[PDB]
Amino acid sequence: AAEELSRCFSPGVIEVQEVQGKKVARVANPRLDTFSREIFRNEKLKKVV
Amino acid sequence: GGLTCASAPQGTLRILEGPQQSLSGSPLQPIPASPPPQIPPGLRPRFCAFG
Repeated sequence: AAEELSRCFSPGVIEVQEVQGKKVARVANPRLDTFSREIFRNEKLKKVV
Repeated sequence: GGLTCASAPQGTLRILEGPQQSLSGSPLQPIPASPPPQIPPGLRPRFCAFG
């Protein structure tokens, strides 16, 4: 779900690191974001961000 | 020695020339249906924010 999150934003904003075997999404650079509000179409991650 | 009326004909034949029907195949169109408009592959964003 970290990758689906990283695709609902301008691509540089959510940098998906690999802290453990699992993948964590982190907000690397908020400034690159264009307001497209494409998370709000996800219906499961509009509650997370 | 003249011409006289003879016996009435017993039947009539009417001839016409006719060809026949082929199988129904119903080949509607070369490239058929209304083919849908669609996505160019990959595309990519052609615009970025400032900063």
